[PDB]
Amino acid sequence: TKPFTLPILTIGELTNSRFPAPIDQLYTSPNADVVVQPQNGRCSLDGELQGTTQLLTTAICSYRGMTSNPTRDYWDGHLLHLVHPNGATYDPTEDVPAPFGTQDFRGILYGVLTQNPRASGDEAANSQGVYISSTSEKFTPKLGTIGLHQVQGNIASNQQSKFTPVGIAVNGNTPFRQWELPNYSGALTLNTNLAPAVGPNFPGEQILFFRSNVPSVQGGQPIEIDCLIPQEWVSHFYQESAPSQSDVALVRYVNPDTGRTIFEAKLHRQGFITIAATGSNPVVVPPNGYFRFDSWVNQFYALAPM
Amino acid sequence: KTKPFTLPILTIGELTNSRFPAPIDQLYTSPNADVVVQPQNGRCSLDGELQGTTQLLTTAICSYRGMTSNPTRDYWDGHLLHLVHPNGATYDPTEDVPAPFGTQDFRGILYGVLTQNPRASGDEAANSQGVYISSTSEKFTPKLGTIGLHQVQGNIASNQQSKFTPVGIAVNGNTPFRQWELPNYSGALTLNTNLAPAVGPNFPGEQILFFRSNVPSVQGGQPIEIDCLIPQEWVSHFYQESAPSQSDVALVRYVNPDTGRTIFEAKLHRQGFITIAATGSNPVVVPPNGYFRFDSWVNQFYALAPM
Ligand SMILES: CC(=O)N[C@@H]1[C@@H](O[C@@H]2O[C@H](CO)[C@H](O)[C@H](O)[C@H]2O)[C@H](O[C@@H]2O[C@@H](C)[C@@H](O)[C@@H](O)[C@@H]2O)[C@@H](CO)O[C@@H]1O
Ligand SMILES: CC(=O)N[C@@H]1[C@@H](O[C@@H]2O[C@H](CO)[C@H](O)[C@H](O)[C@H]2O)[C@H](O[C@@H]2O[C@@H](C)[C@@H](O)[C@@H](O)[C@@H]2O)[C@@H](CO)O[C@H]1O
Repeated sequence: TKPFTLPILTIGELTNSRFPAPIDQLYTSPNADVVVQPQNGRCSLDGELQGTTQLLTTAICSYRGMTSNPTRDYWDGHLLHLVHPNGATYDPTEDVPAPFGTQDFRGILYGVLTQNPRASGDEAANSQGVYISSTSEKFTPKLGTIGLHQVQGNIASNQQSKFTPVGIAVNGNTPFRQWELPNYSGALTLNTNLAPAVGPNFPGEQILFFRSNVPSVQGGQPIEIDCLIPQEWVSHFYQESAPSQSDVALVRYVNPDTGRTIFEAKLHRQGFITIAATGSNPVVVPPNGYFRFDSWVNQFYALAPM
Repeated sequence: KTKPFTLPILTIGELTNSRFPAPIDQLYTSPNADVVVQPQNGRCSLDGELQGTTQLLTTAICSYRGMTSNPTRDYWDGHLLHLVHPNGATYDPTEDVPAPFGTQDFRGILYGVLTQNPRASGDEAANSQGVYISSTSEKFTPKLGTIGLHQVQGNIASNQQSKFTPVGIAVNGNTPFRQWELPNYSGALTLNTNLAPAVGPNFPGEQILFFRSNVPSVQGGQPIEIDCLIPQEWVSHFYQESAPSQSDVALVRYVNPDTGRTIFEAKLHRQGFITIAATGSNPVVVPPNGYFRFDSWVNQFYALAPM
């Protein structure tokens, strides 16, 4: 059958699948107190996209649609009636948690809303700084609408609009919680069509994440976002569609200069990596190294500890 | 063991512009009289050699990274940004590049948001300034390692590590958007260096076929159009595959995979751009399910059926 492969891309050549930013660290953690169930950056090793995952970096935490008329709400002064980022009409009966690329954390996403060109406006006339909070009860993307909180400039009513994400905001009552899913249809309604939760299934193992330090626009602290596989892997697996020969592919992080293995890991067919490690640490790698497919193994392959 | 050349299986709605971070909206053709088509982003030879300021990530296209320094007291560029490459690698002007990777490659105002040191302020959007980066500014000298920032929303902080995230294009009274005019990467007294070569049809009768995006227009009255030679996914694909080019021209077919039918043929030049036998400025309509498929290697003289 068609051989499974990983793209030859170093850590500085990878993009986060859950926020449009370069990967800057590998990271591991027990995450004891959380269900790790992201919806972006979800794709099986044989190329099946899941959750809200799609192929473009530009659609991740992006939104597109028609703005409403003004609301009475102090925070969400306008609603956005969603379409998919590729422009396709969105039907809530679709097999998805929400439109593709929808943010998959509880917290405040910051970015810029652009709408109808403004012939007469001054500088930045058609670019509004906007907060999209996934703890708002107006955050109901499954139903086809989310709330917009303007923070710089003024949102125009009833216009075709685009939201380009820039960063994360944290205010007094909205911590950034990357492993808590939004309520895609609002509180007291169940989420649907989710990519499954992930985690280790062999003693002494933890998930290894691809991590990005992303812009922090309010709150004062650095913000970290972990994805299970980078966007380029999503793209690669979708292109290749190599049949998975077992539940686990043994991969090695290799230094191409020396041919030496920095460490080995298990890449599960569902699309996440586990390593033999304990505790919350970065995993240090040579800038020129990258994962290489070694062989198909099983869930009991005993990894060399890090 | 000869690696065959291929194109990725991605329809028009699954492609990204290689000159601005936005999805491809249309295929578009033009004679482009009066201009030199010599973009520096989205440049990659069919055998996988990145050229100009081209790199691999969508997120680095038209992005900047570096340190601001002190206030310039200048009217427009109130701060300067001292650049490193988008991946954080230190940049040295003697590198064989036109400018740091991802540097904008048109003459116009690029608008986006500068984020810096997280701030103590409790203000919303405290650490996020709307900024204009004009590639016609005398302070736009990325080859020399520095560009000018013109704040338009908020205040830029001095002496801080900074990221510019692109959002769109601005047009004001004296800075029209000219997608095919190159910045002077070292200022107007100095030649550009290390450029990916200009491109065009070898013969009258042919025109370049572009992958086109409508991108946000944050000031000015018109929608903004940006054309690239190949989409970012092709840059990435050729880089990965590194299939040797067997002649100067790869004959390709826009096919509908559902029916097997060829919509049109085209010439994919080894330099990394497409020509078709066409005349006039027009979109080229394709089926949503379709995509280019490699056919065979041919020569410069291959005569396409005129559209
Ligand atoms: C800045 C601030 O503290 N505003 C609170 C407000 O909290 C905000 O509510 C928004 C939605 O309307 C977003 O959820 C923001 O992230 C959040 O900061 C708060 O609103 C209440 O609390 C939140 C979590 C939502 O559950 C709301 O539905 C809810 O009404 C109100 C009321 O407590 O006070 C301030 O306005
Ligand atoms: C808002 C405005 O029109 N300012 C005028 C200058 O144009 C801007 O200059 C900055 C750089 O300082 C930048 O290029 C912007 O894109 C312009 O809008 C103008 O500068 C002169 O004209 C520019 C196009 C540019 O070539 C620059 O190098 C040149 O000095 C000056 C001078 O006429 O006047 C300002 O009112």
